Amino acid sequence: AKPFVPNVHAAEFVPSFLRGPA
Amino acid sequence: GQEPLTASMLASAPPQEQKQMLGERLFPLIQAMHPTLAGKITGMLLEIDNSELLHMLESPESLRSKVDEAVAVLQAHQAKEAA
Repeated sequence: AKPFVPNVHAAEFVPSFLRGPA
Repeated sequence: GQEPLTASMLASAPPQEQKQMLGERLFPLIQAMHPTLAGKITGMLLEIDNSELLHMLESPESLRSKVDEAVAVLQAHQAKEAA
């Protein structure tokens, strides 16, 4: 019954780069 | 190709870089199963705890378990049709 129940809303692990929508 | 990871190597680097390391190696690992959001799942997974992850590396019986668990947690809330 999901003994860990992760957070799908979580965020990637990689470093946030490249600003803007593109 | 590159070599695997080990507690000895994870110690050399700081606790702030360790996360990036585990995730970096996990990127390609899960990329063979769920490349669509390998990084996404890798973020929360590797965020769980370096203590457990360290053992998960050599634990192919638990790894797939956590992976599937997360992938399922997605459909639960909502599932999109993104290539």
